[PDB]
Amino acid sequence: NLAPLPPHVPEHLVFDFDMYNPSNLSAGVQEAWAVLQESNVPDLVWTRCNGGHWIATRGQLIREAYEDYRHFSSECPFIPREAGEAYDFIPTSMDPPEQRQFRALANQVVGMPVVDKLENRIQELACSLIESLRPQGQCNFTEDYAEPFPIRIFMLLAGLPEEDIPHLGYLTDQMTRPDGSMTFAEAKEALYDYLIPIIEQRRQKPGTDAISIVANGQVNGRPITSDEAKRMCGLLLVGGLDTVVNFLSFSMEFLAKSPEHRQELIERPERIPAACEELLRRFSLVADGRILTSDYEFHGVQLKKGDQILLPQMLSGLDERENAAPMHVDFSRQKVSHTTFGHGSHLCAGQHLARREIIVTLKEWLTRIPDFSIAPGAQIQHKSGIVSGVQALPLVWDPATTKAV
Ligand code: HEM
Ligand SMILES: CC1(C)[C@@H]2CC[C@@]1(C)C(=O)C2
Ligand SMILES: [C-]#N
Ligand SMILES: [K+]
Ligand SMILES: [K+]
Repeated sequence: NLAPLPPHVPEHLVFDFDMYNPSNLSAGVQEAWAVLQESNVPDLVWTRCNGGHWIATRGQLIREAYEDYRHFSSECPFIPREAGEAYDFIPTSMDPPEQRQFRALANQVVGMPVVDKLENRIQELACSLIESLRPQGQCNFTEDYAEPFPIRIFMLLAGLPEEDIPHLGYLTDQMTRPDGSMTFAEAKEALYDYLIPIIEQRRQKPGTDAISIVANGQVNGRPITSDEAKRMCGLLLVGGLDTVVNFLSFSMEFLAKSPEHRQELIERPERIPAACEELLRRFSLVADGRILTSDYEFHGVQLKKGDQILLPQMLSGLDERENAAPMHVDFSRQKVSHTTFGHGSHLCAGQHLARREIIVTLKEWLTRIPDFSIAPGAQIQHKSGIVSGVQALPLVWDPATTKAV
């Protein structure tokens, strides 16, 4: 389904990649995206899919564009254009310096000191979930751990009832991996309609939860408006309900196939933070982008005002120019180069929370369930979009080889 090639785009730069359904998806989603890094593909290409847009395919270009907000604006950061135009989340839809005071507030509610404060609850929940699954000798990891672990931590931090999880999970899915069942705008509005009365309640009677803190925060010497609070809280919900969930599944899928990697971490758990970084590189999963603020020649390519450019965070660390043998998982790489949490002013506000959840998962799962595998004859399917993911991950193990703590 191909949009007519714009007059300014030369034909040798055309490469019709579909970010929502890449042709090589059966090989794994990262593998499917890595077709953009084969020798037949220029550094910067135009796809006619999804309305037509640029794709930067090398880490150097991706990093440069994320730094240059003057030319590459976050005002319209999603493909297709309809989604990007409807996108108004805070701080992501803002460029510097406007994003700054909102980002500071975001750091207050999902940043480091908050992680350090909730760390006991994070540890508690991982141990509880895993111990409950342990005697079963099987699970569907996506529904049984990857979802409830980070999502329940988020709902705890946000002071939201766990019964709202299915609905919010559906809406966030529609924004990052659309079904066709609803436009981005309709999904976004449903999320907003959920938040609107909660924000008003918590402006009236403030709590100490993330929503209360955002809704009662200060911007530019004045109170945050109910609208601004809604737009930021909406982003926090999307940010809290999708990426870590899907990332955990890619990592656990890998570990299920790699006993030697499991033992490295069990025997020398001080290597776990580096392993976290390497898995974040290899199983990177986000791809959003920017819109051109003006005509601009970038690496020899003429970009036009209003052109969209996908700058896949996923691709920087898979670029062989950034990491040798990029598809190999090597916990001992001297430098794990990646932009998995993004780059520039919008570098993920939740990255500390994400890392903690990952490192807790690695340690606590491998302690109790050191030996496990993918269920016999199970076909693991990945999905692709703004955030890529694992559809289902059936795991099996012999309970006799497990340990309670
Ligand atoms: C492995 C897990 C995660 C990954 C890979 C990831 C990735 C990213 C990326 C690539 C961006 C930048 C998007 C852009 O530049 O347009 C971003 C932004 C953001 N993320 Fe995450 N993230 C993760 C976990 C989390 C968590 C747990 C939260 C908690 C709510 C969170 C909240 C946010 C927020 C609020 C922003 C916006 C920052 C800004 O625009 O200034 N993220 N994330
Ligand atoms: C691209 C993102 C990962 C980043 C945080 C959530 C997300 C889906 C956004 O809308 C901005
Ligand atoms: C961020 N998600
Ligand atoms: K390329
Ligand atoms: K917009």
